[PDB]
Amino acid sequence: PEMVRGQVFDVGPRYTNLSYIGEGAGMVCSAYDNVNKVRVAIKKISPFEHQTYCQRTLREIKILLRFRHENIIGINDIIRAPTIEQMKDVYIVQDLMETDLYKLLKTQHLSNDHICYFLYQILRGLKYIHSANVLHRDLKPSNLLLNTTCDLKICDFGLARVADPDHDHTGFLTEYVATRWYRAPEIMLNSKGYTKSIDIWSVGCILAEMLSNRPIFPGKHYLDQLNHILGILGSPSQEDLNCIINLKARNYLLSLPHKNKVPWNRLFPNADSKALDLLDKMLTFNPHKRIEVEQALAHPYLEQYYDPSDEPIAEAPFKFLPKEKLKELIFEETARFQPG
Repeated sequence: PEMVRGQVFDVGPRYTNLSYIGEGAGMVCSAYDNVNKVRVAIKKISPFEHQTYCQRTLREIKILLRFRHENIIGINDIIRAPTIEQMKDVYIVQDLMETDLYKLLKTQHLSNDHICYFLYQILRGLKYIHSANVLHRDLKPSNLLLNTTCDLKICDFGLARVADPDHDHTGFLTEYVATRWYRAPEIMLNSKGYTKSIDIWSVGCILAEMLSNRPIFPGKHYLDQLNHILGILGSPSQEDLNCIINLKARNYLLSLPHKNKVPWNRLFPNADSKALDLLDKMLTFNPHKRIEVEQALAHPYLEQYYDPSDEPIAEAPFKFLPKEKLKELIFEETARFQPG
């Protein structure tokens, strides 16, 4: 059994020369693949004690194995014990990606051509995810992986769900799991984050962050996230308020001092005007009025890239429980990788 930091990282004999990386979810390391002759990334997952983490591990593995797209991280291999009883960890092998958009934005100015290109690839991947009736629900720069030629792949489907717009309504101040700064305004008001518009918001936030290297709405707590949003978009219109039937959420918005829109061209003076037109459409307060992924692809900003015949959709969309049974399902889901 190979060791890294005095812990089992048991992956051989296909994957040799381990270098440590981090502590993502369990721990992460790189390694040399001996069948394909490329180095790879390997995540150790240990979820069998908790039914919640079984559900998340199973959801991510099921989704990633269903999906096949250039702009979504694939699972190359899964390593685990030959029996349920001996299975204590799972190792997920993926393409080694030299960096991510979070890291890149910490030290690199992005040219307008890079921003355009990254945005295109994000939306191309998202078109596919949405076409499978899946919501990612945690899009943010650290979940966008990049290699040295700037190919981009969406990762981390741990919070992803099958779309469920008929059951999206909730009361005011409902607790939310996904990363605060990329949460759409409606999450804090009346939304469980079960519609596609939740992801387009996050993409809008990422576009803004790409332009300035700084998060656009860095809220310090749950309702501060909404005050950051309204300080730029301005107070919602009566029409957009009329769409919020929940009284607590409506009265909260009514209680706030009036705030006027900050023009995008003042926040981002060096930005391409077409980039700002698209940004405005993704960062729209009203989720029903917010641009759809396909409309965003078709926007003049992306005209150099847009090619719907080369923007594939999912062949097999996702149409629609104790940890003991989920361990069996994870074991089952990962069976295809066993020597055979």
